[PDB]
This record gives sequence, C-alpha cells and structure tokens, in this order.
Amino acid sequence: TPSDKPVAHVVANPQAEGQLQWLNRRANALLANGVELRDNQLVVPSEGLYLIYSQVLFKGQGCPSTHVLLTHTISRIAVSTKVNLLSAIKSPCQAKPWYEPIYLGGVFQLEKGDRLSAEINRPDYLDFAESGQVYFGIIAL
Amino acid sequence: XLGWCIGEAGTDPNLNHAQFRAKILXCWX
Ligand SMILES: [N]
Repeated sequence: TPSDKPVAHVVANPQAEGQLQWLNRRANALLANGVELRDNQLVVPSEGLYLIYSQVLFKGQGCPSTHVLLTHTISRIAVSTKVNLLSAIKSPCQAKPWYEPIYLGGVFQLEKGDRLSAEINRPDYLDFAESGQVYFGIIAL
Repeated sequence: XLGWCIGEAGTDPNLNHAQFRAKILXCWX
C-alpha cells in the first residue's frame, strides 16, 4: 500500500548561508515510514528499491575565472566508506550574472540503515533555496 | 523538465502522502 511505503522530501534551508543544510519544511503530510534526517543525511528504514533524487541551483554575479567547477553528488553509507550513487559537473564560465541547475535522479537498491547524502562543492554559489527547487528526496517504490 | 516538476510538487502544502507519491512518479510519466 502506498500509505506504507516511506517517503521523504527535504529542502535546503536558505537562512543557512555558506552551507547546504536540509530541512523537512515541517512536512507532516509526507508519511515518512521510518526515513529520518540525521546529520544532514537521510537514513533508509527498510531494504528494497528507492527512488533517490536531488536538485541544486547555483548563482553567480559575473565570471571571475574560467575554471568554475560546480558539482553535485549523492552518496550512500551503510556500515558507518561512502559510495557515490549519482554525480554531475557543470562549468558556466568561459559582470554577466548566470545560473546553473543540477538535477540528479536514479533507482538504487538499499538496505536498512543506509545513510544517503547530497553534497555540493561550492555552497557559496548556492542560491534560490527559498523557492523549494533545492531539494533531496526518497521514494520507496 | 523533471527537475522543476519535483520541486513544485514538494512545495504544494495541500497534498496527501498518497498524492505526493503519485505526482512524483506524474513528473517522472
Ligand atoms: N510521462
């Protein structure tokens, strides 16, 4: 039953300047059936298939260099080394303002206790976290 | 396309558990 299948959708906190902290947005509708947000990470409560996804927005006023490397990744940690599940790399520069989105999505086999994270490499360029478009979610199929 | 859709979905405050699933796997349709 879909009611029993866990779900989690967290969104970046905009007031946490300089980093990418996840917050549940007081989601009392997302019937998390075990999934928890601990240490900025999602912990899987059950073994099975899960849809893991995440999106980040980057923003910059002008190009200082030409080697602006923005990356977004999703990792898994089981027995307390992290393993990358999904990753992406963008380079917007070759003061004109710019933006670059990075969405990640995939289906993976998880076991109970896994700890999923979604990390970036330039939290300074993170922006638009108040529109709900910077997110990180889990759906048990 | 998918990206902006999941985001929008995540913000709808009058969406049930059942409904949020449906529209995520909707976006992913
Ligand atoms: N679709």
